Amino acid sequence: AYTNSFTRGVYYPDKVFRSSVLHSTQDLFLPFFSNVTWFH
Amino acid sequence: VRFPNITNLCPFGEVFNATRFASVYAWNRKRISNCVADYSVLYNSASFSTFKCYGVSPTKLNDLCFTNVYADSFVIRGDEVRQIAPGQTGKIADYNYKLPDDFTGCVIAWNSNNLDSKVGGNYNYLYRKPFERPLQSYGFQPTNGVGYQPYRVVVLSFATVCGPKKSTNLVKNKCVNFNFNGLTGTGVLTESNKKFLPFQQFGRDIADTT
Amino acid sequence: KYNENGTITDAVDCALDPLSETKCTLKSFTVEKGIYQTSNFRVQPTESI
Ligand SMILES: *[C@@H]1O[C@H](CO)[C@@H](O)[C@H](O)[C@H]1NC(C)=O
Ligand SMILES: *[C@@H]1O[C@H](CO)[C@@H](O)[C@H](O)[C@H]1NC(C)=O
Ligand SMILES: *[C@@H]1O[C@H](CO)[C@@H](O)[C@H](O)[C@H]1NC(C)=O
Repeated sequence: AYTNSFTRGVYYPDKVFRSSVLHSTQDLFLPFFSNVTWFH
Repeated sequence: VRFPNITNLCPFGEVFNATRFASVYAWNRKRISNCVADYSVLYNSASFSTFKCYGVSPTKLNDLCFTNVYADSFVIRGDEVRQIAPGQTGKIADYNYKLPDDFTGCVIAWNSNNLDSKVGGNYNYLYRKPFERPLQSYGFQPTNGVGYQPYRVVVLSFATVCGPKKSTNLVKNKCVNFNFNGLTGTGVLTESNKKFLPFQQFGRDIADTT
Repeated sequence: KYNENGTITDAVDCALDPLSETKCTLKSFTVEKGIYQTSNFRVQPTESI
């Protein structure tokens, strides 16, 4: 059983406050629309 | 210079102010971890007969940080205290409590003539590779000479155990040289109207500037 | 995408598709009409000799 991760799996990569800005960063994130194993 | 509140210290008070100590053959080994380890008390206190460090300077202990620290705690006879050092031989150094020749740590000791010694003799302390834990007892009595007194010896063998960082007062609306946690710089500190999230420590401008 | 309050309100996965690649290259969640160079295509080796 697998489901669609959609657009979740994002977290704050650091402890830095940023506002009204688009910030580009590379870190370990869940790829969008990837498959996640679904357990009951 | 500003750092978080200096709380969460390691329990040196359970090592040096301990009610009971182990013998040298089978000494107690307490692990020191996950704290701000204040060594200024042990260094400056006049309660100790000796304070020596071999791998590090005894006055830099609050600047240094060690992965792990271990407190090897035992009672030995005064004349034999000199054996608790790297590169030594003797009844303790060879058969009871051996240190590495490349030992890094500090050896702290004080007399316990009014604590462990007993009038009829305290014979509960017995003696025979590095830190590798038949036997005879020590006749510890309050009436014997200095070299015959019991001494309480703690060896701190040397990341989660870091020295304390003392903060200064903060002055606003003036040009200062600041140090906040992990960053430094020069600027004027003023009250902001920013709303940081509970886990955010620093703010950043658009072009990667604090 | 950070809002006025320091939170992340949106995000682009820069390797999801060609439009996302464009958005990350331009560093904008919306893009104007036009043609943009975003990457480099390379045929990969399949064997080892
Ligand atoms: C895994 O993801 C692909 C899309 O990349 C999708 O076509 C496929 O059906 C998914 N697998 C499962 C078991 O859902
Ligand atoms: C032990 O307690 C005494 C209380 O008189 C204090 O002076 C000393 O600094 C303490 N040391 C430790 C390691 O707790
Ligand atoms: C910021 O938080 C305040 C509540 O303190 C709220 O009224 C405001 O709309 C928030 N701003 C944004 C951009 O979400």
